[PDB]
Amino acid sequence: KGILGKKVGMTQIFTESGELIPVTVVEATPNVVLQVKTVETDGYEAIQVGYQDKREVLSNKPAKGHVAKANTAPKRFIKEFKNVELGEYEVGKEIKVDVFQAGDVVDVTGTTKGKGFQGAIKRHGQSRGPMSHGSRYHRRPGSMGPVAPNRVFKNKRLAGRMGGDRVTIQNLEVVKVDVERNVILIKGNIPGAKKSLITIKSAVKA
Amino acid sequence: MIQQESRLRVADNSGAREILTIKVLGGSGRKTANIGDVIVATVKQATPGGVVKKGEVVKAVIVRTKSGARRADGSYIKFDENAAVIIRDDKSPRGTRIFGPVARELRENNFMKIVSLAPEVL
Amino acid sequence: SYRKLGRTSSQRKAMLRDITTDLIINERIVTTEARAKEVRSTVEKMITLGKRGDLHARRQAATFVRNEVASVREEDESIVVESALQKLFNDLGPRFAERQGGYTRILKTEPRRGDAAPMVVIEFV
Amino acid sequence: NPLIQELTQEQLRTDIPAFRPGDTVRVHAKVVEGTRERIQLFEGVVIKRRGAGISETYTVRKVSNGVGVERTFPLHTPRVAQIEVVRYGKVRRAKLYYLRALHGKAARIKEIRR
Amino acid sequence: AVPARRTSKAKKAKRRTHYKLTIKGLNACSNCGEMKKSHHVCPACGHYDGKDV
RNA sequence: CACCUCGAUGUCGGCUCGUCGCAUCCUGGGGCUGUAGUCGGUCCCAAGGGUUGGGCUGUUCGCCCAUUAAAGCGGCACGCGAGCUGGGUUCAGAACGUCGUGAGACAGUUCGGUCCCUAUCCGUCGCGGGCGUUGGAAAUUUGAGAGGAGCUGUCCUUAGUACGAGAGGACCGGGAUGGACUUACCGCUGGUGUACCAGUUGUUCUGCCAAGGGCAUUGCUGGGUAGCUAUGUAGGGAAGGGAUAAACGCUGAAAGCAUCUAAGUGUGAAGCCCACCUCAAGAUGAGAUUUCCCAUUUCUUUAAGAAAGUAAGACCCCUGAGAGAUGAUCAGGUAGAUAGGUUGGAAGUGGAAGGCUAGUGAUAGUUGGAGCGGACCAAUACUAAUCGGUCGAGGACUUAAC
RNA sequence: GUAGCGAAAUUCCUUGUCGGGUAAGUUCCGACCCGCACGAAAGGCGUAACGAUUUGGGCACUGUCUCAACGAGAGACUCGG
RNA sequence: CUCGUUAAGGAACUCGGCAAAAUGACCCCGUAACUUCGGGAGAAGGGGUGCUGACUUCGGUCAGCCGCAGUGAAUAGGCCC
RNA sequence: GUAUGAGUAGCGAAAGACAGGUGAGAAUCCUGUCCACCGUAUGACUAAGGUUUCCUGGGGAAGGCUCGUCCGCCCAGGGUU
RNA sequence: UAGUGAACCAGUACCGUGAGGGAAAGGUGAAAAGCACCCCGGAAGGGGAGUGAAAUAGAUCCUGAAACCGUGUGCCUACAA
Ligand SMILES: [K+]
Ligand SMILES: [K+]
Ligand SMILES: [K+]
Ligand SMILES: [K+]
Ligand SMILES: [K+]
Ligand SMILES: [K+]
Ligand SMILES: [K+]
Ligand SMILES: [K+]
Ligand SMILES: [K+]
Ligand SMILES: [K+]
Ligand SMILES: [K+]
Ligand SMILES: [K+]
Ligand SMILES: [K+]
Ligand SMILES: [K+]
Ligand SMILES: [K+]
Ligand SMILES: [K+]
Ligand SMILES: [K+]
Ligand SMILES: [K+]
Ligand SMILES: [K+]
Ligand SMILES: [K+]
Ligand SMILES: [K+]
Ligand SMILES: [K+]
Ligand SMILES: [K+]
Ligand SMILES: [K+]
Ligand SMILES: [K+]
Ligand SMILES: [K+]
Ligand SMILES: [K+]
Ligand SMILES: [K+]
Ligand SMILES: [K+]
Ligand SMILES: [Mg+2]
Ligand SMILES: [Mg+2]
Ligand SMILES: [Mg+2]
Ligand SMILES: [Mg+2]
Ligand SMILES: [Mg+2]
Ligand SMILES: [Mg+2]
Ligand SMILES: [Mg+2]
Ligand SMILES: [Mg+2]
Ligand SMILES: [Mg+2]
Ligand SMILES: [Mg+2]
Ligand SMILES: [Mg+2]
Ligand SMILES: [Mg+2]
Ligand SMILES: [Mg+2]
Ligand SMILES: [Mg+2]
Ligand SMILES: [Mg+2]
Ligand SMILES: [Mg+2]
Ligand SMILES: [Mg+2]
Ligand SMILES: [Mg+2]
Ligand SMILES: [Mg+2]
Ligand SMILES: [Mg+2]
Ligand SMILES: [Mg+2]
Ligand SMILES: [Mg+2]
Ligand SMILES: [Mg+2]
Ligand SMILES: [Mg+2]
Ligand SMILES: [Mg+2]
Ligand SMILES: [Mg+2]
Ligand SMILES: [Mg+2]
Ligand SMILES: [Mg+2]
Ligand SMILES: [Mg+2]
Ligand SMILES: [Mg+2]
Ligand SMILES: [Mg+2]
Ligand SMILES: [Mg+2]
Ligand SMILES: [Mg+2]
Ligand SMILES: [Mg+2]
Ligand SMILES: [Mg+2]
Ligand SMILES: [Mg+2]
Ligand SMILES: [Mg+2]
Ligand SMILES: [Mg+2]
Ligand SMILES: [Mg+2]
Ligand SMILES: [Mg+2]
Ligand SMILES: [Mg+2]
Ligand SMILES: [Zn+2]
Repeated sequence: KGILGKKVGMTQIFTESGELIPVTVVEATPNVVLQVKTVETDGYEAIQVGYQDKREVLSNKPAKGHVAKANTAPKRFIKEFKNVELGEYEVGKEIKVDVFQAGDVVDVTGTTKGKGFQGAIKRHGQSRGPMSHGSRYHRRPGSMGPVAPNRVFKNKRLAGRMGGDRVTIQNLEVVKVDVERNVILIKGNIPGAKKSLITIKSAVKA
Repeated sequence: MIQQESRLRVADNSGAREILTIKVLGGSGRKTANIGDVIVATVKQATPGGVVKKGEVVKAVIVRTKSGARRADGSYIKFDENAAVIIRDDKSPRGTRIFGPVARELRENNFMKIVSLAPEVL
Repeated sequence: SYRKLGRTSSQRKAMLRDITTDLIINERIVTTEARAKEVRSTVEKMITLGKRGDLHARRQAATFVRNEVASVREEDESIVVESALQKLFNDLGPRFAERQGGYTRILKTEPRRGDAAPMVVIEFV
Repeated sequence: NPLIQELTQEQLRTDIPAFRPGDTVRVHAKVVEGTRERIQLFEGVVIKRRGAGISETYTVRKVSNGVGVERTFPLHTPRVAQIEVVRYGKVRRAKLYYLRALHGKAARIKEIRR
Repeated sequence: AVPARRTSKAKKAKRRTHYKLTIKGLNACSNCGEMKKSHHVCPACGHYDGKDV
């Protein structure tokens, strides 16, 4: 089981017993199965799913031709789902938030918000140097290694571009499903900026 | 958030007035202690006639903090000072009377005697 | 957000006030890209105050517009001087009474010689 | 944001009285010590109101046994049976943090009788 | 830190490979036909989008 | 010992950053035991992870205090000073004890004592351009390979059972909940929030009152939106296979017995390979699937020839942010909600101005939850994304089969 | 080698021993004296006031630190000289 | 690099509280050991500070009013053993 | 003499903005308005020192850390009773 | 780059308080016949047209090497240490 949606935002919800939990609102307009991949043709089993209808002027002739089989408008996002029952799906089929039930345990995949160019202290959570006592070492990345190699070992972590990484959060709880609004309320927080792509899958660990 | 060198008032009549945190028990690298945590402390200032006296190493439980606690219902409690109660090893308070309010979290931490003795539990 | 224009907060505020008053007076001025893209919002908000026209908007604008001479004319055999605030609340407001925002336009021109700074003309429509 | 508002409109409460910081309130807060459930009244002055919609929260401060205590509640928490405005106070600001420093007479708030 | 070795001509030219200018966005002015930067007022006739300014 | 370095290889300790060995501190597995149980002792396998906060001292070391499952030992120029410090050692000053007739001297002490360098190359962390991947493009993808993670406490139950005379007190098994670490995020608690709101002092200006502007660290002070944030919140190291280490075997001869081994066959660990997460076809071994365009013109030449209009498409340029040093990425360019403005809201602040009333007055009430309102929300083509331009295929050969 | 002082700007052994201070003090203060190697004008002992002197303790205060976060400006970054 | 703010803690940093923070103006009360009797001493520790009236012996006092805060900003000792 | 570093470091405390003029050419020159800075000075006089840098009219070779139509620069005249 | 330091306005310029120290810098052409005139340009500088035996002898002027820089391309080069 899987679906693609948009990170609408965050709020909080009161559950039965009065507990208050933070939830993330993720909207998922019904996704469409655009292509079925099989061992015979592609060598592996998976279903291609498209989401977020896209304006024709924003689409291309190749994209329109590709989505023609499913007979649907151009989709902004396309992703492949594995570990699904190929029998249950076929091109043109729709997938909605109702596929999940409240209390489901899911893996949520997103693209982390970007922080641009960041130093080692923030990027890797390394320790600063003393800020007084004559120290002239405040936010620097530490020694690069021993003398003997006459080089620097790989993985000597340094400053650079931070964020924008594919990150999966495992075992999040499906707080609520609103089929009317195509909304899923997921307990906790999820990676990605608002309006970014989010992928929900049935938790592999469970 | 109580850590080493943090000073706390004493909310009981055991004799001690102000204590200084020596250790935050419950872990090798634990840094901060909150309501319901037990700390090793030293008596820095003591009431002259009290049982507990200055310079003794004692165990105490935190009963209220400036940074208080969050409840499962989403509410919060905060106090205007950081106070603790000196306890024997079995959580029985050394003193006989408690001063000021106490947090309700001590109940699930099983400081029932302190909870009962407290003039008010919140 | 808003641009810093390479100035401190107070200096940027003063520069924006100066440029906005100059644009009110002259109705067409040449500046840089960023200066134009900030002055558009500032001057349009001043125009909104003028369109409102009440004393509250008058004083709110007065807090921003410079006390400069917008124009001088010979009338009733005497000289009449109109300040930037008076022009704002007498001409620009009534002029734009029917326009729903977007009172200014920016046209991109050649870059400056001394800097290659991208220059533009900002003017009331 | 409109979607969030629509989602949380259902759980928004409707029995909240009109109170602002500076008003003394009594909070019938449900409390459970096991199987038994009970109502404990926390009465004090409102020191802070913040947030919006379902996320709105308010803080009530009272001096009990000579020790200040502040409780923060979600405005729409179902665990609070009732909020009762005992009095209205004249305050000149939304956040009354300065009261934390004051004690006794200095902390008194004049009443307005709205 | 100083150059251990002088940079050779070939290496210098390689490094300068990307040290060059570009001229982009030039197209015929609709009014007079003289070339102009797109989205800019034509410096020759002063027109833009078919209007003198 | 004196082999490199005295036309200079920076010396103790500490900080940041680690990485590696196992002669293993804990955690994991096991044999023996002077192993009743709980604790242990010793030895074998095991380096996956972790292996602390202070007082003293320049210190290493060491003692001590308090914890922890544990508080390992070592190499890497006794790692790491073009990464930091400079307390000690080791200049010039001065002093004490001592030696010396003396200048002076003392691994004898004490107070004070300049730590320079704009990264060329390799190396490391990130981001682009070109070409290749053999017609040209738009997407989705397998995974050769690589990296990340790998820790553990306590309590309840089994059970006061097994064991033990008693005291005491389990293995295995099943649950709950933490510490440290770590991946994300701003709904909550808070921080910040220099073009948000309010109070206020001095002075100065708008001719004066009123109302405001300038400067005084944002003049100061009380709050605070978005964004960025931890101490705040959520999640993770879960189960599980394959082959193994030490160890234990089963069957079994050599060697009628015995024997775990020689053949044959199995159990067996935080260990190895998977399993979990991430990058990944420049993996030149350049992979795979779906979709789109179509075989054009001229000259040369049988040329895998050349250039010149193109198609699918891409870019230039322009409006921007959820992106960003710049490139890039992504959202849009009137086939339009991309941004500004406008309208309506929201957070936020806390009751605007001008009046009215009361008061001698400061001031209070009322008009009125008012006024103002950066980044937030929804509409609105009013302003600006116009007009245009550039690049971009016609698909080689051999041999199976058809 | 007297008075006085003494593990001291002098005590190597040495973190001497004891007490105070601290949860814990090789530093510090008080005391002892086997003064390696104090000692009376290269002065001995003490001393109010004074010291940008050296040393130890305490209150207040704080990012110094647990442990880092945000914001303003200059440089760094892009462009023209 | 210069500067502002910072939850909880408040020297746990460190060779060392280095740096930073805090005190800081005037008026009133009060002020220790020791002392060379001068000092210590601005010891320490506290209280007041705005605006409007009335009254003042002109320094005050009484009453009222406002704010979180009245040397409302800037410039002004940290203290003790 | 010419390279490399490299079109890199640096361009030496701080507020300018617009309109008009001049001109081959203007962020840099003139004018105007507003804004901002010093004001026991960044104001007004003088000694030393410098020695024409003073004024007027031209110039943009070189200098001015950019530009320059401008200058304490260059060219021509004048100026100290 | 020799030869006096000085073949040239040299003990000069410059440096130093002073004693003192102390440079660089020759060559058009036979003859200036030193490019009238035209074109671009504000000028500089160029292109013509001319002088000249020669102007790639045009005043930085005889010859004009090398370092260094640039233009065009016959061949090679984007799996290589
Ligand atoms: K040497
Ligand atoms: K054993
Ligand atoms: K290990
Ligand atoms: K230490
Ligand atoms: K090591
Ligand atoms: K160094
Ligand atoms: K090299
Ligand atoms: K804040
Ligand atoms: K004022
Ligand atoms: K001013
Ligand atoms: K490929
Ligand atoms: K009003
Ligand atoms: K409001
Ligand atoms: K002694
Ligand atoms: K001695
Ligand atoms: K002791
Ligand atoms: K002294
Ligand atoms: K001194
Ligand atoms: K700070
Ligand atoms: K610390
Ligand atoms: K020390
Ligand atoms: K004193
Ligand atoms: K007051
Ligand atoms: K003072
Ligand atoms: K050079
Ligand atoms: K160079
Ligand atoms: K001139
Ligand atoms: K010649
Ligand atoms: K060549
Ligand atoms: Mg640290
Ligand atoms: Mg090597
Ligand atoms: Mg200011
Ligand atoms: Mg103006
Ligand atoms: Mg509110
Ligand atoms: Mg020999
Ligand atoms: Mg050498
Ligand atoms: Mg071993
Ligand atoms: Mg200490
Ligand atoms: Mg070393
Ligand atoms: Mg080094
Ligand atoms: Mg002698
Ligand atoms: Mg000194
Ligand atoms: Mg938040
Ligand atoms: Mg928010
Ligand atoms: Mg006034
Ligand atoms: Mg929108
Ligand atoms: Mg001693
Ligand atoms: Mg002792
Ligand atoms: Mg002597
Ligand atoms: Mg003598
Ligand atoms: Mg003496
Ligand atoms: Mg440049
Ligand atoms: Mg703080
Ligand atoms: Mg605080
Ligand atoms: Mg310490
Ligand atoms: Mg330490
Ligand atoms: Mg200091
Ligand atoms: Mg003040
Ligand atoms: Mg460089
Ligand atoms: Mg300058
Ligand atoms: Mg001033
Ligand atoms: Mg002054
Ligand atoms: Mg002059
Ligand atoms: Mg002149
Ligand atoms: Mg110049
Ligand atoms: Mg000579
Ligand atoms: Mg020749
Ligand atoms: Mg020649
Ligand atoms: Mg290869
Ligand atoms: Mg090749
Ligand atoms: Zn034109």
